Amino acid sequence: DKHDLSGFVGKHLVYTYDNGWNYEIYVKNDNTIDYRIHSGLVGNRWVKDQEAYIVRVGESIYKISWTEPTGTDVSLIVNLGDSLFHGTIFFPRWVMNNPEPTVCFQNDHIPLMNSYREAGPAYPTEVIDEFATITFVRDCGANNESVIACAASELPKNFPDN
Repeated sequence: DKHDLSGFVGKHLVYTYDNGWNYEIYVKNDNTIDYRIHSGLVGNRWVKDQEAYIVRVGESIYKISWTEPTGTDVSLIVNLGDSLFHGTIFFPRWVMNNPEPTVCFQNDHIPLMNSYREAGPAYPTEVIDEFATITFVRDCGANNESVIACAASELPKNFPDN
């Protein structure tokens, strides 16, 4: 059944892009995620309660897609059976130009982001398209507010320490 997000809702995942960029996702429910970026262009950025379109595309392969307040588009592939992760991120020109002003707990700064989104140049878009190694998987149940509750810099040095 393609409409059964059963095996994916509650998923907490750590994974490293072929470019070295390190990222972490928590699938909060059938339309919501939390995430926390640990390194790369926008390292330390993190985000609770991002509306996402979440679907099943294979027995155990799921897709998540969403749009940011910054103008960024994301579409991710998590293959749980084969342990394969694929991410495409379309960033606006100004994020590439100035990544450091997207770096924050976004929830405190959503009108700031909308501001940058209409000033710095939208275009041309940077497509960053990349495979990642899933470094950790876990299930944490639905609506769990405490999976992603601080910045990555606040975590043990270590993280994971499970």
